[PDB]
Amino acid sequence: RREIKIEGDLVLGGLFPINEKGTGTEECGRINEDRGIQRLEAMLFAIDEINKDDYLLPGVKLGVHILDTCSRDTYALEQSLEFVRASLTKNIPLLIAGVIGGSYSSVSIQVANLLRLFQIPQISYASTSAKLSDKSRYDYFARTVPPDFYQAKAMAEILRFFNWTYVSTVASEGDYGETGIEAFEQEARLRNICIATAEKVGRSNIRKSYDSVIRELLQKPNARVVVLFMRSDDSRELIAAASRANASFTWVASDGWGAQESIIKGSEHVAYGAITLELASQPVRQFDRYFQSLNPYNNHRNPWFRDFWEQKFQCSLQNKRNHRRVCDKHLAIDSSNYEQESKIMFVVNAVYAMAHALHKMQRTLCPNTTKLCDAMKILDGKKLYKDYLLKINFTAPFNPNKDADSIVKFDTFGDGMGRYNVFNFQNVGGKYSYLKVGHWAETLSLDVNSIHWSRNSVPTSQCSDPCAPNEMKNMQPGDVCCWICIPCEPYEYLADEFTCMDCGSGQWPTADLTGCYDLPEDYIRWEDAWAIGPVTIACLGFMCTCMVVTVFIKHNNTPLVKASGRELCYILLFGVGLSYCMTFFFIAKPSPVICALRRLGLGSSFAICYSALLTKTNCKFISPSSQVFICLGLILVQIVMVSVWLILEAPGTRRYTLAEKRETVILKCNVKDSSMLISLTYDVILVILCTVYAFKTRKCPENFNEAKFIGFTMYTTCIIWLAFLPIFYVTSSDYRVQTTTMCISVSLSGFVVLGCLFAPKVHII
Amino acid sequence: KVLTLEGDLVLGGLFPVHQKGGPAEDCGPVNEHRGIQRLEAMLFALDRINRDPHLLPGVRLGAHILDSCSKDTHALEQALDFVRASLSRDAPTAITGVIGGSYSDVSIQVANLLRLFQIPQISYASTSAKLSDKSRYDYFARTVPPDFFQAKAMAEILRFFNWTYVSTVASEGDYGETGIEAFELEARARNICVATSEKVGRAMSRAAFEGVVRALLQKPSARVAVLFTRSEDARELLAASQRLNASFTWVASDGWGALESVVAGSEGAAEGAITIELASYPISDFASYFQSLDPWNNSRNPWFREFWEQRFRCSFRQRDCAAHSLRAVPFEQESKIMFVVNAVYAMAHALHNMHRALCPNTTRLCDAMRPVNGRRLYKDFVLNVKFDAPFRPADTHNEVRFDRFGDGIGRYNIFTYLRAGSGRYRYQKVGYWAEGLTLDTSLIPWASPSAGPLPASRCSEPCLQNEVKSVQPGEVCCWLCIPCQPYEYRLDEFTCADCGLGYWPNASLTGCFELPQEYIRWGDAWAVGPVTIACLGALATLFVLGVFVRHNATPVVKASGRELCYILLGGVFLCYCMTFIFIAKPSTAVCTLRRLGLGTAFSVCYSALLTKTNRIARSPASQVAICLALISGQLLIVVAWLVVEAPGTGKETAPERREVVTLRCNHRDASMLGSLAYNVLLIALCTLYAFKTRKCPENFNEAKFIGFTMYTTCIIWLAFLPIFYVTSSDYRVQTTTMCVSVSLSGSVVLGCLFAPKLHIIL
Ligand SMILES: CC(C)CCC[C@@H](C)[C@H]1CC[C@H]2[C@@H]3CC=C4C[C@@H](O)CC[C@]4(C)[C@H]3CC[C@]12C
Ligand SMILES: CC(C)CCC[C@@H](C)[C@H]1CC[C@H]2[C@@H]3CC=C4C[C@@H](O)CC[C@]4(C)[C@H]3CC[C@]12C
Ligand SMILES: N[C@](CC1c2ccccc2Oc2ccccc21)(C(=O)O)[C@H]1C[C@@H]1C(=O)O
Ligand SMILES: N[C@](CC1c2ccccc2Oc2ccccc21)(C(=O)O)[C@H]1C[C@@H]1C(=O)O
Ligand SMILES: *[C@@H]1O[C@H](CO)[C@@H](O)[C@H](O)[C@H]1NC(C)=O
Ligand SMILES: *[C@@H]1O[C@H](CO)[C@@H](O)[C@H](O)[C@H]1NC(C)=O
Repeated sequence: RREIKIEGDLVLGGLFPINEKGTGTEECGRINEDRGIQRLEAMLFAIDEINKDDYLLPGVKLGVHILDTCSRDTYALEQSLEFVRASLTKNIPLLIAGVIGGSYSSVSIQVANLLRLFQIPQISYASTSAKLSDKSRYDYFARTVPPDFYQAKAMAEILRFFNWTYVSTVASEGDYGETGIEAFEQEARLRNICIATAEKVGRSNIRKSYDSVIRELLQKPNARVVVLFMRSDDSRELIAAASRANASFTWVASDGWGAQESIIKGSEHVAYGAITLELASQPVRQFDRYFQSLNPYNNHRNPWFRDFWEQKFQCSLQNKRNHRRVCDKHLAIDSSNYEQESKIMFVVNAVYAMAHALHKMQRTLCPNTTKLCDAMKILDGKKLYKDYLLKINFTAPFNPNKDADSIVKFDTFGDGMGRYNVFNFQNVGGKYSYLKVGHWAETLSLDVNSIHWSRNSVPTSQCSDPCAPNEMKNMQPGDVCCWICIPCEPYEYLADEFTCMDCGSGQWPTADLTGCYDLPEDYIRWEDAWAIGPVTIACLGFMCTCMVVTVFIKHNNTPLVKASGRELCYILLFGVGLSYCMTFFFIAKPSPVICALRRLGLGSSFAICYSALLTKTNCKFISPSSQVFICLGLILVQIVMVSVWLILEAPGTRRYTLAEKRETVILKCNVKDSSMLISLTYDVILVILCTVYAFKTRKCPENFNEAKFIGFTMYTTCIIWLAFLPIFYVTSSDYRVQTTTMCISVSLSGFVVLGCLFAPKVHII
Repeated sequence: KVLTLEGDLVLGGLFPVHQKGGPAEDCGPVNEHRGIQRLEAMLFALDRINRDPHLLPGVRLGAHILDSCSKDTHALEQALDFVRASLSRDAPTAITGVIGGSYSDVSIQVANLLRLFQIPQISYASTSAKLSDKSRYDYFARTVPPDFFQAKAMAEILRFFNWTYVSTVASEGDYGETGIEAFELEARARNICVATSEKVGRAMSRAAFEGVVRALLQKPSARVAVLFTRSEDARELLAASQRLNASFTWVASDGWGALESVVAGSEGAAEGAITIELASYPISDFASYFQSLDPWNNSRNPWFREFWEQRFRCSFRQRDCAAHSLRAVPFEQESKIMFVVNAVYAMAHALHNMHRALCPNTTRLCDAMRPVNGRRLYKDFVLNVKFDAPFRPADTHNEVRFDRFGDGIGRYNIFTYLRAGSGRYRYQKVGYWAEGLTLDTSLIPWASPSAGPLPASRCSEPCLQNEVKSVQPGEVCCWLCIPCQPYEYRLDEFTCADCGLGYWPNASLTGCFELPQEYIRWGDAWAVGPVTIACLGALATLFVLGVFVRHNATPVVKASGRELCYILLGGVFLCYCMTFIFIAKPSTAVCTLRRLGLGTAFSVCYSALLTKTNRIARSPASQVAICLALISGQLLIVVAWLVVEAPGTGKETAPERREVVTLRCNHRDASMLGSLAYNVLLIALCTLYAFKTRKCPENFNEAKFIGFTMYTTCIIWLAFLPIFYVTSSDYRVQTTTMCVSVSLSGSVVLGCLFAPKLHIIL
């Protein structure tokens, strides 16, 4: 095998993918001209720069022991045993202060697993696996590049910036895509971002699974943003599938897509507002001059350089010199077009970080001299790592390329700080090319002007607009996270932010729709349309009572109708006066006592009617006394019946679901008193009918007019009872008209029964 | 130094032949029990397998055995030799698998190094609990159980004896810490409470052990302690307990075992200690092979010369020893020899299974089997082994098989420290734990009856519903029994909740809703005299009314107060009815009418007495108008009274719970005082008006009696009120007394009013 050994006080290991992965016949293959040779030359250039430097390791000269991994984990594991064979102390071995890690994640994982046992620090330049951040398994591993979940964090931040909550995610098979998609799921659920579909493209499929994935993505039109954390060939396949289909999606991609033109080739219409993340890097201008001035004759340090030269230019060296072509001095890298790899600055940073750690340990442990001393002969990997590698703070070796984030340092897990570039595929004059629109070092710095507002108009990626509970509620029919508005009734309130609750007839929902409040009470008739109605009604009743009292007072001297009828006329006057109080108690505020007084008014009216009927039954003082006792007993029986049906007077709630308004009206007391009122009103009608039949008028105690007056008053009671009988049933509402009609009718009856009785008194006098 | 021998299938080996000697030589003296005996057991097993026509009959097993010097770095360096045989690049020998690792750290390092190169490893003495995860060691197997199976066994032992409150003692290293952690997991999975958790890590003087003993003893409710300690971490603790006179029922682990070096000088403290030890049996064939070993014929082992020199204190240069042998007296078989034999035989069985499955055409190593795939071997033929242990005591329970984690079957022996002998103290196997406990309760000193049982309870027995289960701040897990109030039902474990304002608790004290009923406030035994008095008064009033009606012929009908007499009779009837209804069951409206009825009746009698004042000053209608106005005023004041004192019920005055509610009305007692005060004021005004009368006969036959009786009636009425205040507690006695006084006053008034009629009758 071929190896690179350079003498020096301290030797640093190195592993590069110089040869591609072995085929099915050989263990190795063609030389990887970009990832292996360029990175090896970058390491050699950095080592030479450090060796000829004056302020970094002035007295210690660094050597290297570089090995070829052939892009295989097993080959790298076998080769890395040469690093640990020199630390046993039990082909001269060379001490290895540190090993520069491999490129592929599996290679780095295996190398770290082997090196953690022998306490050998490792710094990688291209490994971006989240598994390598586990310090319980890779406590001696570090890397100058950030892991791959920082890309997921950047995607989540970008989605949150544009207010995109309902997005579709597509990943690939393996471990990179799986880890990235799980990290993105974690970040999205941390930032409250819905995931519409979790599609998978596998590893290698025919152009039908990609079409199925595209159709599945199109099955949810609400999500117009697709999040891609997926490889650099399956991405092209998916783009081709979406080009074959008619779809318009905005892609949020990863470093797999980046700014590469391989994805966009042949399908430059589907991708027009895509967001792609790329690892930020800077070109080391000295490295281009160093590599362009390299020849297969003046560079014998690299054993792989001759084969790389003969493969790149397809010529033959001095081995045959005439096989296919002559590798003359005309062929050179300077004349040919040369592009620096995007991960050269990372290799340079890793080498310089190792050199800085060694310099710090030399200054600390071995002061007073700039030379390798006894105390620094053996290298303590654990102390060196944990004291001088995770605590580095030095600017980029080739920072003259202006940039604020040129500091090279590691976090607690040894990973580098994520500095990503946000790109956008845009148009200028028909030319299709990318354009940087921001960067993600620690926070978003997007230039919205350059993004063209993410294609024509800002795309919408939300599942329905936010829904205000004050007017309508929301539910989740099939989607757990997002919601669809459902109207909420004005008589219901949102107890929770998902469900509307009903106050009921007891209370009304509040304006804020966060609870119930005491609904306005029943309508007050004091300030209603008939505000002066009871006042006018009582005025006539008061005047009639005053006139009756005056007549009774004047009746003491020279009696006219007081001859055995004084008790009857006093009872009639008392009933008429009680009617005035009865008609005024209806408008009183709803109270059990108020409605009890209202019922007592009807009872008093019935007693007055009974007394009026008794007046005709007269045709002495003992017999009038017996009649007074009889009517008093009748009134007592009426009061007993009133108390019988007056038991546990309920408040009498009304305004049920038939009439559900803001204002609910209620009665004075329980609404079960209709039957009691009907029964009580029957007694008055019965006694009026009995008096009408008994009004024979066959005897005149003093004059025939009195019998005629009694008969006329009997007809008025029957007329008012029969006329108001239909109104008893049809008027069954709490409106003002129902009560005012009844009070007016009873007041008119009380006035008409008393007006005719006063006529004989004036005529007699 | 290596004893490797050429073979078709070479098996690696790692034994702690040399004890760790520090930095002086990286390993010191030769380990004569853990490095030599186990290595010779492996060699004997390999020889027997090579001489076995039923296991690998055509292929000969090789050996490549190295020494780890009881250190992890040396073990890694030695395992590098195992690795450097399959690299695609003396003479390396391919290793199909390694049987090595006696220390947990050594085994961990070896497994970490050999995992990357796909080399299966079977251990024989490593019992680390963190070697069971395949995410870090996916090519590691064990013939011994891990260190948490004994924790499960001890948890089951504690559950068997209903020991819920136990003390825990652990060590500072991984052994003891992992054991204690598994112990909390198994205890919380089995509802076992933990009193204390201390550390007795090494390099500590006697003071730390004495403090630990004192801390354990400051808890007389925890008589059982579990010891996750090493030999040196347990001997010191037992010595401290013995010298401090501490008695406990120790439940130890494999760190103690059946060793006699822990009970040396501390027999009293270690009395009745249950100990868990790994179950194993001696191998007679291995012992016989080991006896016939000499430094002259055993040329395979390079460490045998040093072992012979160190053990017998001899030297091969001075010819100090000539005829010596390891007979029964100097030889004691180790407890983990059978585990080494089982590991070697399991590896051989896996190799035989692969040979049969790959190329069954011939019983020889085929070309296809020459490249050995360690991953497939471990996944298929190593983990899936089911064979009887070689050289077994023929018991059916000795079967070798690996679990899904590549661990051994957990089989431990339960030991107790006997004192039931003549004068000798010794151990006894009193059970075993394979998958379930099989204890022999018969002997079980202390921890069984006939010797004094040792219970481990945090506190007293579980409390009944009649007392509050209170959690002690010091001891959280159990609860104490503290009686609560008799009327406070225990809603839950927290405390006794309130049944109600006046509701009696139920029997179960979970749902009571039992409000006592006192509808019959006044008993019928005492409600007889007032009823008879009221009936007599009503009869007298009826007779007086009838006589007055029949007295129309008497001259004194219009001049006299016939209407006044009727009003007085009506007032007497009203007060009698009020007393009768107040001596009955109270109601919401009954209390209001009782006060209104008493006031109206008092107004009626006062108005009747005030009629004499009107006659003293001077039309008959004037007195009627005055009495009607007084009655109307009294009615209005009573109306205002019950408007300000709205009717209600629920007078729960007495909180003694003997009688929470005594019926009555919810109206305040001050309202009753105001009505009585107003009645007394009216009576006093009436008496003053009567005494202010001038000198006039005015029917002196009746006026004198009325004047004499009015003062007495008013005095009785005014003295009835302080009776209630003197008792200072309203009850059925006050109501009956008030009713009796009212009825007596009414009867006296009626009698004095009717006295002229009775006098004129005769
Ligand atoms: C005799 C004439 C002058 C009428 C006298 C007024 C009487 C009937 C009035 C005055 C005060 C009234 C009481 C006032 C308050 C209440 C509480 C209510 O929840 C039930 C009715 C009840 C208990 C009333 C019953 C009727 C009442 C006692
Ligand atoms: C003053 C006395 C001598 C004669 C008049 C008695 C009057 C005031 C009494 C007799 C019957 C009584 C009613 C009987 C029952 C009830 C039902 C109760 O839920 C409220 C009070 C109420 C409605 C009472 C109010 C007062 C009442 C109407
Ligand atoms: N950093 C990478 C990232 C890599 C990767 C990147 C894009 C697509 C597929 C893909 O395969 C995986 C799988 C797991 C982890 C990381 C990756 C590495 O190999 O570690 C690779 C850039 C380094 C290099 O080879 O130069
Ligand atoms: N089986 C043991 C168990 C061992 C152990 C046993 C009792 C007390 C202390 C103690 O130290 C630890 C620490 C961690 C793990 C296991 C142990 C091993 O070395 O793994 C040890 C008997 C094996 C041998 O060396 O022969
Ligand atoms: C996202 O919404 C916020 C309000 O929640 C708004 O201030 C912000 O400008 C929005 N971002 C856009 C429209 O890019
Ligand atoms: C433990 O309690 C059970 C009942 O739960 C009982 O049957 C058993 O005998 C007890 N064990 C003892 C006292 O050793």
